[PDB]
Amino acid sequence: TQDLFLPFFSNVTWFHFDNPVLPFNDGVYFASTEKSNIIRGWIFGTTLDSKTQSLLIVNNATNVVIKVCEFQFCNDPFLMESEFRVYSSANNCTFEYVSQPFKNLREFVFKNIDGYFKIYSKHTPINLVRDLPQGFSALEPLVDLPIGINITRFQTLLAGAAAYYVGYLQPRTFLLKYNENGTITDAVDCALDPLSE
Amino acid sequence: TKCTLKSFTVEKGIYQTSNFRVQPTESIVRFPNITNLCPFGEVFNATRFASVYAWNRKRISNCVADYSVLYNSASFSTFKCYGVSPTKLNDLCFTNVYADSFVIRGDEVRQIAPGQTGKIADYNYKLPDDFTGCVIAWNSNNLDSKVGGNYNYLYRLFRKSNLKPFERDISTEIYQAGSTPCNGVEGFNCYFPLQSYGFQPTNGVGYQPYRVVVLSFELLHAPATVCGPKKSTNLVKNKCVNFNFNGLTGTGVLTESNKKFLPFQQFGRDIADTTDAVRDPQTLEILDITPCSFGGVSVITPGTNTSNQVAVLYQDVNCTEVPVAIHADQLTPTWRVYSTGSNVFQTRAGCLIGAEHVNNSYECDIPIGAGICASYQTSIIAYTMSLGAENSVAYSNNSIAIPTNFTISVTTEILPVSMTKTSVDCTMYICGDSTECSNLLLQYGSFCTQLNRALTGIAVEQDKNTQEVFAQVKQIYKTPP
Amino acid sequence: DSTECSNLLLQYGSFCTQLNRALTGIAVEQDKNTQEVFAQVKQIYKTPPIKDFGGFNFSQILPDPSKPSKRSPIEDLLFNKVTLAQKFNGLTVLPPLLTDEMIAQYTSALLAGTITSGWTFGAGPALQIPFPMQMAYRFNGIGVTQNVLYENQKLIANQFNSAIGKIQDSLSSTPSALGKLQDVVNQNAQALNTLVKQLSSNFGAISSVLNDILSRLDPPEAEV
Amino acid sequence: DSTECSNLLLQYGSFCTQLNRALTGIAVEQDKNTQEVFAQVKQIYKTPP
Amino acid sequence: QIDRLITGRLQSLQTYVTQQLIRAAEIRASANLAATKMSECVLGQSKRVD
Amino acid sequence: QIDRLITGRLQSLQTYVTQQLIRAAEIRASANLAATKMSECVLGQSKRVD
Amino acid sequence: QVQLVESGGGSVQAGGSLRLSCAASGSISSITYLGWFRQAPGKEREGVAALITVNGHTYYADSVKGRFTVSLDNAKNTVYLQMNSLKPEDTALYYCAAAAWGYAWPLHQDDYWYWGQGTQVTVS
Ligand SMILES: *[C@@H]1O[C@H](CO)[C@@H](O[C@@H]2O[C@H](CO)[C@@H](O[C@@H]3O[C@H](CO)[C@@H](O)[C@H](O)[C@@H]3O)[C@H](O)[C@H]2NC(C)=O)[C@H](O)[C@H]1NC(C)=O
Ligand SMILES: *[C@@H]1O[C@H](CO)[C@@H](O[C@@H]2O[C@H](CO)[C@@H](O[C@@H]3O[C@H](CO)[C@@H](O)[C@H](O)[C@@H]3O)[C@H](O)[C@H]2NC(C)=O)[C@H](O)[C@H]1NC(C)=O
Ligand SMILES: *[C@@H]1O[C@H](CO)[C@@H](O[C@@H]2O[C@H](CO)[C@@H](O)[C@H](O)[C@H]2NC(C)=O)[C@H](O)[C@H]1NC(C)=O
Ligand SMILES: *[C@@H]1O[C@H](CO)[C@@H](O)[C@H](O)[C@H]1NC(C)=O
Ligand SMILES: *[C@@H]1O[C@H](CO)[C@@H](O)[C@H](O)[C@H]1NC(C)=O
Ligand SMILES: *[C@@H]1O[C@H](CO)[C@@H](O)[C@H](O)[C@H]1NC(C)=O
Ligand SMILES: *[C@@H]1O[C@H](CO)[C@@H](O)[C@H](O)[C@H]1NC(C)=O
Ligand SMILES: *[C@@H]1O[C@H](CO)[C@@H](O)[C@H](O)[C@H]1NC(C)=O
Ligand SMILES: *[C@@H]1O[C@H](CO)[C@@H](O)[C@H](O)[C@H]1NC(C)=O
Ligand SMILES: *[C@@H]1O[C@H](CO)[C@@H](O)[C@H](O)[C@H]1NC(C)=O
Ligand SMILES: *[C@@H]1O[C@H](CO)[C@@H](O)[C@H](O)[C@H]1NC(C)=O
Repeated sequence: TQDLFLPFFSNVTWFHFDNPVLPFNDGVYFASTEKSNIIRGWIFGTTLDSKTQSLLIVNNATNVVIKVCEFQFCNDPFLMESEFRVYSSANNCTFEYVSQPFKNLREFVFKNIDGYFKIYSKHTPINLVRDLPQGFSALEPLVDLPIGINITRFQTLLAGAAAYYVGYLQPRTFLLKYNENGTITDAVDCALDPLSE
Repeated sequence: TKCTLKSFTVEKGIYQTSNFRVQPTESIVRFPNITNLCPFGEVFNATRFASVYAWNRKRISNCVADYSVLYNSASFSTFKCYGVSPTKLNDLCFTNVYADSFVIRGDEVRQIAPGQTGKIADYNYKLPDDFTGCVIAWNSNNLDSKVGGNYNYLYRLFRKSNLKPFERDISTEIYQAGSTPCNGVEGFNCYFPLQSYGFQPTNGVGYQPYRVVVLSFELLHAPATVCGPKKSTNLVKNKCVNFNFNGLTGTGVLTESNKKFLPFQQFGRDIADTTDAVRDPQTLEILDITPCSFGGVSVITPGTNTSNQVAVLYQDVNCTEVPVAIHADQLTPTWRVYSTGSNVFQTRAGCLIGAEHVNNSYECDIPIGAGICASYQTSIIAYTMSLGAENSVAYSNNSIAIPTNFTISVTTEILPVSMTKTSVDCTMYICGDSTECSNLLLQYGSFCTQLNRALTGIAVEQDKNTQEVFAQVKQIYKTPP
Repeated sequence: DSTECSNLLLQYGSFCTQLNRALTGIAVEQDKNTQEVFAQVKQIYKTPPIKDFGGFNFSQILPDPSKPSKRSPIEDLLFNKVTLAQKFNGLTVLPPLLTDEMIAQYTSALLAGTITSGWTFGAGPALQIPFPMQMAYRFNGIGVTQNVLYENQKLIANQFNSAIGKIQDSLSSTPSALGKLQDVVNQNAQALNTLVKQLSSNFGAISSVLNDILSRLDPPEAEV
Repeated sequence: DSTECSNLLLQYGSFCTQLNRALTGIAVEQDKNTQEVFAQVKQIYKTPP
Repeated sequence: QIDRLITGRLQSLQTYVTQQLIRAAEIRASANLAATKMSECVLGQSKRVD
Repeated sequence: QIDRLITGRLQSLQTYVTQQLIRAAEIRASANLAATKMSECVLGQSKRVD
Repeated sequence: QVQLVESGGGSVQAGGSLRLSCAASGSISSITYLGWFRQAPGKEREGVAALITVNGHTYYADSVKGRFTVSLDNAKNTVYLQMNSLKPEDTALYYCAAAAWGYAWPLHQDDYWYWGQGTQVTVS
């Protein structure tokens, strides 16, 4: 299948406190490793002010919110049991959506094809204190969004410190393996070495 | 066989003339749980709608809007749909399903039209040219008419310019028409634009208001959210039938499945990318997809000089639906006795009509396949073929049989060695003496060169084969006289 | 199953009768090849039940009646080692005229002839000779006197039994000796798959489905 | 090296695939051919001096 | 239209000479076989069976 | 027009690979004849005439 | 795409009954609204009766209510208009009209109608 993916043995960034504004570049592979739940959500948009439409995803205690409006993203967006100073702007809303959401590892892929915003999600247990472990995992689409706005940058959000890993996607060629039950068990990149060629 | 083989005399053998198909019957259609219920009940059953200074451009999204209940609402006065018919409104939809609401006065509803201005189209609400969507007027006499006149919907008859189509007209400040300015207290040229609809019970049916909702359909680069509902049949099983599920369709047989889908799929494929299983979106049950069966007809004859009876083989088809695999009701009664009868048989190759199975074993004469052959013994029989005579001649470690008598016999052996040479000229075969066609054909390059050089090669190589097979002698030899 | 495509197929002449006469020619060649190679013997000979071959061993290759296939266990492992066909788009597989059990019965008949009768059945009747006489006759073809076999019969039988037993060992530990049958299966399987995969080519049209051509275009202009 | 031709060539599918294995089959069959003609002796024998 | 009908009869002529050449290969092999039959049955003794 | 160009050069390459493979079949049959002729006439003494 | 040929006019005295028929040829399935028009001498062409092909709902004018009725016959693709209890204020040119754009009451002359050829109805 000819589709955009993460190239194998590519470099991802790793942060820790720390939440910069990073560009999008046609698709972001997002990873996060936690013991306590620190990472809540992100702010999406183009210019993140009161001129261009900006999307917001915030997870809290029982539910989640997914909402795109005309916002005012703060200079230092952050969220004893409660803190909320991420925005003060409720004008020109368009869409709203409600769903239900070191020991835990969450791997996310965000993309935008033909105005459709697809979310990939899989929870796996990991137990070490240095980096992401090895192995293979097959990553499941859950919700496709009919937003259709344009986006070049993004920014995560945090509340104890937690570490997350951010990678970018490239249009590559991959060969997939399917089992009897139709899940992905292994995959090889068609640009790594001549053995995989 | 007489029409296909180009003869009236057909020699004994096996022949294939046509095929057979089984057809879809019911043409079943399925859609999911539509069932989302947009809040249009509050903009169809409320006692106070929006104003014409405050007709909200509300985004109703991520649900479905039924319009079949609108046709049987039994209250509509001026149901109008521009662009698309209201008969085919429910099945097909477009994006940008923005909605509007006002209780407009019923005297000039007909002035709301593309290419027609007025005072309602000039100061209240204007429709663009080539509207896609509907504007829906109805009698609403029994509710928006209180005692002394329903003065709840103020309106505008005075504004500076013409309306842009689909324009938010909200204002409190007054119309300017003269040169002397107003001083706050209303004067002779102040011209307060917000006067009143008088909606009294003594008004006529044209003077009583017509309640309008607007189902505007635009086209931007955004996906659609709200459409009309979809009607769906039930599904039939174990039968060749056309199906149309939620986006995917085909003709085939739906049977029960045995594999386990994961809870997110709705269909499945296989090796070399063809669909083989489906999950219905209203039961969440995995159903296997089997294609409709087919096969070619094979006809068995012992020779037109010998018998007039025939035997008919339907290949790799279950031998129960073979009268309804064919259109036996549409053909002759002559074809009907070769669709049903006592002389029925199922082989490994398929269903055989016109012969009876024989337990005895004979030499094969007519090749059908998978071990079964047929012959004629005056009726057509069917039999598994016999390899020949068995032989268990006595093995002995000290006995040899030696022949003492001899036979002299010869055996013919026939091999073809040559061909009658044939060459073609390319150019006037292809064109037939046309100047511009020959100017086209040399302009296809040099295909005539490979064509004539290869078709010379068959003749010269055949000449070499004849030269090899019949010249291995130095001289001409002769026999004594 | 398009009505208008078959209506426009009638003005492409008689291509289909040449295609059908080409493809049934393949079937009559395959039946003629199998009939030429394995139907060479007039009668069907049988092995005797009491197998007194003078110490020689043919137990690996005589057919096994304990199996319900009635098949010798060396070519059962030849059947086991070869592993790979579907029915869509008007493609089908018509079955062979000779089933595999009649093939195995023909190989048993040739084996019974070439052990019990020598080569006399290939030119005439089954003349009954024993097997040390047969090996002594075949030694005289290549310049070997009859006496050296009859002084060394047990050693020839033991070395032949050990060499026959290594044939199962040489095939059982080699995965590429059967490539000359596997490559034909791989070639016609990939050729059939290539004929499947070229049903998803637009060939110059908008979409590869005929129904999207029919629905979204004018039918004198969907002709092109 | 013209892109819209290849946009028409891939729209003509994969004729390139069976013409390429047909041409490669000539090469591997000709190596099997010269192996089957010329290489049959298990060892190499040399002339006496 | 002329291009349609001309490439139709060229494709017809190519599949015709395709059939001619592939039967030419078979009849060449059969004729070389029959020349071997004449040389090994007419010009001398064949010890080879059938 | 580029499609007309495509069909012309693709049909020329098709009849090229057809002629190439059928001449490879002829050289294959001649090579089988050469293989049996060398492995009979060279590695031993035949009795077959011509 | 819609062609209307009607008949059923003629002469009758007061207290009689006639039966107008308007036949449709062409795009039958796009026809969703069948209206009957009437133009008196010296008066504007107005509305009398109405029929929806989808719903079967009838809209009747106030001067013909209780006396005039309309029925649909989809086997012959014809609409029927039955005029009982006739009075000499009904002597007019009667028109049948078809709509492929929806149903609208009261009938308006400025809308897009596929028109008929006209049959004279005379009562005295
Ligand atoms: C989409 O809509 C259909 C129709 O409303 C839903 O089908 C309904 O599903 C329920 C629950 O599976 C069925 O209830 C069951 O009924 C049987 C017999 O009455 C009873 O023994 C069970 O204990 C259970 O209560 C219901 O009969 C069925 N209705 C029909 C007409 O089939 C369907 O579930 C909806 N899809 C989803 C995903 O909700
Ligand atoms: C070897 O085979 C040949 C033919 O297969 C045998 O020749 C046949 O011998 C019988 C016995 O005499 C002949 O039958 C008799 O022929 C006379 C005529 O001379 C006739 O008057 C009798 O009524 C009877 O039919 C038979 O004709 C003859 N075949 C031919 C073609 O002449 C030969 O006998 C065999 N050798 C041995 C040792 O058995
Ligand atoms: C011919 O050879 C076979 C195989 O070597 C012999 O079969 C063996 O017989 C012994 C004794 O019955 C068994 O223990 C072995 O398991 C058998 N081997 C196999 C592979 O089945 C057979 O006995 C020999 N024939 C004669 C007459 O001795
Ligand atoms: C990843 O980055 C390091 C330094 O930042 C570099 O040495 C390494 O080569 C990079 N990996 C790849 C695959 O280029
Ligand atoms: C709200 O956003 C839409 C989308 O661009 C824009 O057209 C409109 O003018 C905005 N309204 C206000 C009041 O900012
Ligand atoms: C979003 O940005 C892209 C490129 O920056 C542009 O092509 C597109 O028109 C923009 N979308 C809107 C709705 O302005
Ligand atoms: C597939 O599902 C079946 C269901 O019981 C299970 O037994 C089997 O182990 C599964 N196979 C894999 C590879 O997950
Ligand atoms: C509004 O209410 C009436 C009776 O309360 C009902 O008959 C009608 O269907 C309702 N309208 C809609 C759109 O459901
Ligand atoms: C019919 O023809 C076959 C050979 O073609 C022959 O064997 C048979 O005897 C013929 N039958 C009659 C009645 O002539
Ligand atoms: C043919 O169909 C009948 C229908 O009941 C079935 O019982 C039978 O098993 C089928 N035969 C085969 C060979 O599938
Ligand atoms: C043929 O075989 C069947 C199968 O058992 C048997 O019932 C029948 O009696 C046999 N004989 C005849 C004459 O049909």
